[PDB]
Amino acid sequence: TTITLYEHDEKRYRDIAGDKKAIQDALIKLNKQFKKDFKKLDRSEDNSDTEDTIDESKGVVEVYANKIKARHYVGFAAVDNVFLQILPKVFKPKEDTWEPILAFIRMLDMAYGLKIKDHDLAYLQGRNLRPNLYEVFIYLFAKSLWSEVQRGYHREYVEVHREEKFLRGKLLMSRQIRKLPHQLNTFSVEVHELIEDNLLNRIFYASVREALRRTTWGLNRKLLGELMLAFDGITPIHLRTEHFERVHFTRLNERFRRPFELAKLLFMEVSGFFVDMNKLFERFIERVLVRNLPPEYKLFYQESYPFSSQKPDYVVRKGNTPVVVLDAKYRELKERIPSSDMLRQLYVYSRIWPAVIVIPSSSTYNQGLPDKPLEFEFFDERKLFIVAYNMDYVKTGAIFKADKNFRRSLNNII
Amino acid sequence: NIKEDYFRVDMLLNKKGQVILYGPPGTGKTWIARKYVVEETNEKTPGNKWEFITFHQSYSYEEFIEGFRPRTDNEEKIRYVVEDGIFKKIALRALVKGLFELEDATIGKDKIHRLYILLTKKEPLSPTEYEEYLRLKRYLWELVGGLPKDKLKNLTPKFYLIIDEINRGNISKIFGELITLLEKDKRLGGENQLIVRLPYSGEPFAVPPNLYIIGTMNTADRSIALLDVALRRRFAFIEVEPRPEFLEKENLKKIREKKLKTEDRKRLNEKLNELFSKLGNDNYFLKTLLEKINVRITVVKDRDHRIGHSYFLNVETVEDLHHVWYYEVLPLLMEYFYNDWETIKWVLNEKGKEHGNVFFEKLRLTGPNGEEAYQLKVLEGDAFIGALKRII
Amino acid sequence: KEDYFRVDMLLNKKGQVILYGPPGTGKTWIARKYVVEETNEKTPGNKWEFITFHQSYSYEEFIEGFRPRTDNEEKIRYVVEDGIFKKIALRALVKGLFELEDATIGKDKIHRLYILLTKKEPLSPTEYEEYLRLKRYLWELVGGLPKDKLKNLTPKFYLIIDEINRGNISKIFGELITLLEKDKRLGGENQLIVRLPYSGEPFAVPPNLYIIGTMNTADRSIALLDVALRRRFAFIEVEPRPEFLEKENLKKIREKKLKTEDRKRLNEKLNELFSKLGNDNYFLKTLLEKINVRITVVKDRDHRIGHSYFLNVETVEDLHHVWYYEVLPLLMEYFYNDWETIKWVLNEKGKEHGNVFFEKLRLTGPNGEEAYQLKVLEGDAFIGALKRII
Amino acid sequence: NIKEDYFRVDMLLNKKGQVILYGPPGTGKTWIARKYVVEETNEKTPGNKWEFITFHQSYSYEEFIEGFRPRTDNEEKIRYVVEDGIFKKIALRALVKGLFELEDATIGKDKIHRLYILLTKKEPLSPTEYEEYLRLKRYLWELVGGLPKDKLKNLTPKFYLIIDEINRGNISKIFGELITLLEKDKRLGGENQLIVRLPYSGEPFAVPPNLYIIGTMNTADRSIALLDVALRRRFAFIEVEPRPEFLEKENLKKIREKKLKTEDRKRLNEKLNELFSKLGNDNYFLKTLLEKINVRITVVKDRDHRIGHSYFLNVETVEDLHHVWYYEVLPLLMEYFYNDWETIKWVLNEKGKEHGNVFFEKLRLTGPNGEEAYQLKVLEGDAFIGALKRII
Ligand SMILES: Nc1nc2c(ncn2[C@@H]2O[C@H](COP(=O)(O)OP(=O)(O)OP(O)(O)=S)[C@@H](O)[C@H]2O)c(=O)[nH]1
Ligand SMILES: Nc1nc2c(ncn2[C@@H]2O[C@H](COP(=O)(O)OP(=O)(O)O)[C@@H](O)[C@H]2O)c(=O)[nH]1
Ligand SMILES: Nc1nc2c(ncn2[C@@H]2O[C@H](COP(=O)(O)OP(=O)(O)O)[C@@H](O)[C@H]2O)c(=O)[nH]1
Ligand SMILES: [Mg+2]
Ligand SMILES: [Mg+2]
Ligand SMILES: [Mg+2]
Repeated sequence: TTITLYEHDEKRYRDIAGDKKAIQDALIKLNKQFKKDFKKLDRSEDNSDTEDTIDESKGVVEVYANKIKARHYVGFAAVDNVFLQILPKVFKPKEDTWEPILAFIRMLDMAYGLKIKDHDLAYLQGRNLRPNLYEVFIYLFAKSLWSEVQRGYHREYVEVHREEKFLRGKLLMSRQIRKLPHQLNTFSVEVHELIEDNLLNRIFYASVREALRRTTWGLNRKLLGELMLAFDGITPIHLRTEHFERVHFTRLNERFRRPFELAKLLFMEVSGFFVDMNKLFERFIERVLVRNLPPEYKLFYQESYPFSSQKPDYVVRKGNTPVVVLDAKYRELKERIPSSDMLRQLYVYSRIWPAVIVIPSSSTYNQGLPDKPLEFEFFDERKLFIVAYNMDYVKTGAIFKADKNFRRSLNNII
Repeated sequence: NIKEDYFRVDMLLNKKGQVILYGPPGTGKTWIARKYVVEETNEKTPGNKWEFITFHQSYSYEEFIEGFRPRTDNEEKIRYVVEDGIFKKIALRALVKGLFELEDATIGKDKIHRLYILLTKKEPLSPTEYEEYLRLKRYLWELVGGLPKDKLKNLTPKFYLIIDEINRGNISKIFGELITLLEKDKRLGGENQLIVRLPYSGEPFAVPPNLYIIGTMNTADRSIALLDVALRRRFAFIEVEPRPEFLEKENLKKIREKKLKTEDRKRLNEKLNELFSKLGNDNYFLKTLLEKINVRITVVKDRDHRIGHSYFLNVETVEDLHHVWYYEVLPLLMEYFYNDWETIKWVLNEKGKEHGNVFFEKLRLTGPNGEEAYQLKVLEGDAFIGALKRII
Repeated sequence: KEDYFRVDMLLNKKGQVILYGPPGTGKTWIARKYVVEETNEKTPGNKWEFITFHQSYSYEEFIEGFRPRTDNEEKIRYVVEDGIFKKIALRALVKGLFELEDATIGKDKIHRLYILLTKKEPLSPTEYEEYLRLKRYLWELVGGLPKDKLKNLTPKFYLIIDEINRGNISKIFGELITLLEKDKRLGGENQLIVRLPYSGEPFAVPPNLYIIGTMNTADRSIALLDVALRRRFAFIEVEPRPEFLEKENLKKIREKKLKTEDRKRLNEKLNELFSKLGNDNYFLKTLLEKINVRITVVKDRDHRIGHSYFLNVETVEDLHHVWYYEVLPLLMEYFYNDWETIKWVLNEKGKEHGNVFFEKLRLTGPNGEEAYQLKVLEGDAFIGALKRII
Repeated sequence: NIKEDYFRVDMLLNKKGQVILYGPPGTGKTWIARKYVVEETNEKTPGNKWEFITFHQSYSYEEFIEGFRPRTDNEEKIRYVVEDGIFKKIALRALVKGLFELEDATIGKDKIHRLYILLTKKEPLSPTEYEEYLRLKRYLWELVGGLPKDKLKNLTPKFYLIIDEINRGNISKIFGELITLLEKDKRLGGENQLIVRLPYSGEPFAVPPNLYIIGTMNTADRSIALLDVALRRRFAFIEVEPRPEFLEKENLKKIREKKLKTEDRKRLNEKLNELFSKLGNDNYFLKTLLEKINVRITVVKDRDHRIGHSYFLNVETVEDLHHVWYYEVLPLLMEYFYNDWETIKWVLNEKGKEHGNVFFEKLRLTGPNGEEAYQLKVLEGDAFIGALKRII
């Protein structure tokens, strides 16, 4: 069964496909698996409460008696033929669930640091496939591999001190001089032969073999079927985490960086990955600000310690003199005013940095939308200047029209 | 319609110089290449005018052109004389056999005929005549460089070389000196005559315009990720399609009677009439079965993974069709789809069927995470024919 | 018994077979018994030859290679000595030319070759140069004989190859792997008198020599072979039959090896065995069936538990040793870093810290792992843990 | 011929010392390396003035400049001697031929002539004269140590080493010592005369300024491409783009009658007039056909996988264009886009077409999970030109 969630959204167990007992068995393994692998991913003002909440089967999904509720952890996971995918709530609409997939991967393209191509994703737009995050990241792995295997096969050179019936390469002399004449019929050479089954090819044969076994499309089954035939002579391996560390990216296999990072993102039971929606917006806004703020340079994660260090998500300073704090919040900001938890942190970030502070918030049809300019000016009775900026999201499309509107509102703010 | 396939090879082999009969296995690519050379140069065996040679994964350049090899010398201790491979024993042979018919006033025809004897010698070279072989080979490449390009295009004996399974070996490593030479222009006598200096023996070497290197590439193994520049431009690729037109009643009768004898063709007529009467009196059954199963292969997987037509070409009864479907089609079908079951039953259009007359029946015990494993099921008699009559 | 009616059919329409199957099934024993029942040679040697493969096996020991040799306590003299495959292919040729009416022109010299080819350790070069002279006469003779005389050679020779998947089959056959197709052999339609690289004498597989492989496919599947092995050969799956482990079937199998007075002791011990198991004659049949049908749905079909391990049980203590040192080591080997699926193969999932073959360790780990540990049971408690596998 | 690709090789090879003609397959890279050296040295065969070798993956460092190679003497069969490769036999040949017209070798001009005989000797060196060869070699590197740099700047011959497919071998390993000699001011006579010490023989070695190295690498493959940044400085890369301008009506008559200067110029011209008259009297058809494929390959594939102008150069008739399409470049296009059918339909500009006069017909049978694949169609006649007029 395929189940899909948006951030802070619920599904009924009666309407859902499959079995009632089957889905709740899949989740308790996933929330437990998120507990052991929680510390690998960074957060930003998450209020995670690592001791109590995550180990109570509330790590990724809150499984309840009457419904199934998603926390603010975005991504996907495939467990026990119950494929779960959690999209952001910002891309929620009012092919009907194919626009938020390419919106989320493009927000996973710019924020998280991936180097995927837009024409890789635009190939899938309109082919009426079943929307699934695991079916597209296997495709993004398989297409970027088959576009990097079609040119060259990555045959890397190792040297072997082999006793050959012929003579290839440099003849070892200290091993041939001390050769008895009863065994003179084989040369003892040290040939730098190119092997096809290197460590990077043992991984990509194993990463395809664990992908074709767990794929469900008709496009990925054809593409991984051609990749497995190209890797036919390679002896297979069992994938571990030691194999993904033992290879290093030099200049002669640098073009295999794009399929390998996606092969490390999906393989290392469980499959997939999860990230916090607060930090992914904190990373995504950081791409927008430094591009859109020419007058003043901006650094993310600068920290100033009170008295326990409370650090802004981003601060922009021209040289050192202007202190314009920019704290990225994923909150909906209901009733056109910041909440108690938000404005209390905005007060501290301005005071310990005469410092204006701007809060960027999400804006679409689903999320709360303010007017086009800088919506809310606030003073906290200390000559402060709190500006509520809102970035519109044309990221569901491929054109960046809202970046010009975000620059025009920031130019009036700067 | 096989003389056009002996003309499709023949029109490309005088224009590009060498071909590759690429196609799915069980088609006749080895048989078309072998029965074209035997029909052209009337020599039923290898050796003199053509040499059959297959490739493998551990085949190296030193076995093909030349390499240092230990060789015994008159039942005594070994020496380390450099041995010419299987190509250089026929590339030099195609030169010195063509240089008989050339009437020039500089040919050492007594010396060239002595070199031709030492090249066709089936025994290995003894050191009393190996130095006579290397000295006469030195006279050959002093003579070839002195002949003009006008007298090195019309060499009469067409030498051949059936490279079987050319994609199985590493093609760019075997053809070391033969991905700069195997063009029609880079041969001897052409406009771009190149005599390439070899690394091991140190003597210059150039392919003559007689040698045509026919290749028979299986493409269900070590697929189309080829060299794509060197081993793809030189070879004029001929697709040998798996033709189900040879699987009718008359076409199976015509194939198995021409190679047959007097008493064999009457028994092959009685056997094939018994076979197709058990199938439903369908004279076009095995054609329609192979054509239907080939369309399902080219839709799901690649178009060059189709089941060929050399398998069903040697059937005479239902029991022989059973032993070619369960040992040369269904193990071959489970090889292409990498032990998949939900798409291997759509090829037989048995996607929504289980436990009946199906070639892959579902086991009635699912796994822990809801997975299911199918199992091959042997059939017999009219149950198997009813399992074949719903593939169409 | 019934597999010998399948190998005998497939060895005529293909020419070679590979008996693949899970380890401890009968793959070596079916290949050995079929050849002995066909050629009535209880020992290897004359009409058949047994050979294993390994990772560092060579072309020099299979077909033809160089080997040193002393000449009356002198310096090392290198001589070309034929391997296993060429000594059984030339033997299948010179034995087949006895019953040919056209090969009677050299019947004395061909018979001299067959006596020389079945004897061991040719000690002097005076018969070796006689041997190389007779072999050149043999290939000069069969090169000028018609295809009708060389299609039906009477005495069939066999080559039982053990562990066909282990050897580097693209190296140890070399460029001779295209001599195994039935239309590519000697006396076929497209025959090939191909030349060997070392000694230069020609070589061709006669149509007597059938290649009965044997493939332990617990490590390497049939799709993971070399590409010139899944099409030249023809695969017979020797499935693990649990029907050889009944009360009457285990008695009939053990009745062939022992004597008459040993049989009554064998009858009394098997009556003592199955009475302790709960008076179930169908017990060891349904034990492997309830294991293998749970093995083949969580792993491949080629990872099952065979039936040669349970063919020597006489008491419960012997079955205690077989289940703990010969079968459960295989299940821990096939399921590494995975304790849940092996707990479902035994269908003991959710039951820990009792009469369980893998008890749960109390400790959890740094991040939290299950990390079970096997438990050696004994006595009636072991049968109480084996009864609930059924 | 002398306009661009000749005058920019000769200017750049005289300035840098080494030229690599990198470019996609089907372009005149081997040809412009062969034509430039033969038109310079006036020797249409290898040997004395120039040597044409080619690299591969079985090529050794020990067989290039220096290595231990076991020779076969008479009474001692296994004798391990150090044998100079092909580069040390062309670098020493370029040195001792250039040192015939010097004025500081006045004691050993007979010794330099005797050393030049031993290097031009194609016979294998007997061990009675190999020590005479080694005594003259260590006399040579004593003589250039006493030679001034003003007299080693101008050596009047011009020796060449056309290595072909340089990028195939392990170029960091083959050029062992040559990764620090191959520069214009690091040869003999340059501003930094470097005489390095070879490992095996222990004799010093330095590339003369007489030598030039014209590599022709291929850049369609990527796993063998030359990314050694310390080696790309030594060479001087010349991109030979595949020019479709050699496929016009006037250009095919000027390229094919320059080489074939026989009396068949009236035969080629009336055949090339008949070929373009069947193409709609379009004198720029094959120029437009190769241009509208190479641009459409550049945008989706890499820019170095383009179709060259050596496929369509040897066309004569529509029947010959049909042979070079369906057997050379259409299996090439199915290799670039291997079961990527929406791309290969678009490269031939048949994206919306799925029936009729088209190369790839759509199958009328879709798959289980919504996949769909196409099928070739062997066209002929004016319908084939109607399928080529849609590309341009
Ligand atoms: N006259 C003439 N012929 C050309 C020209 N360019 C290419 N050719 C022809 O192309 C043919 C082969 O081109 P070639 O240079 O050998 O390709 P290549 O460099 O070897 O291709 P690769 O496989 O190594 S990558 C030759 O027959 C030559 O006549 C040209 O500019 N003028
Ligand atoms: N008579 C006849 N036999 C054919 C034809 N095509 C194939 N065969 C048969 O196919 C068999 C050879 O198959 P082969 O070429 O080895 O298949 P492949 O090399 O794996 O592609 C021979 O036994 C032939 O009898 C044909 O056109 N005519
Ligand atoms: N009597 C008898 N013994 C069998 C049978 N099947 C297997 N065996 C035994 O199984 C053993 C052979 O196992 P083997 O095939 O070599 O296992 P492998 O290692 O996978 O090849 C022999 O010692 C036989 O005693 C059978 O049907 N009857
Ligand atoms: Mg073949
Ligand atoms: Mg065995
Ligand atoms: Mg070239």
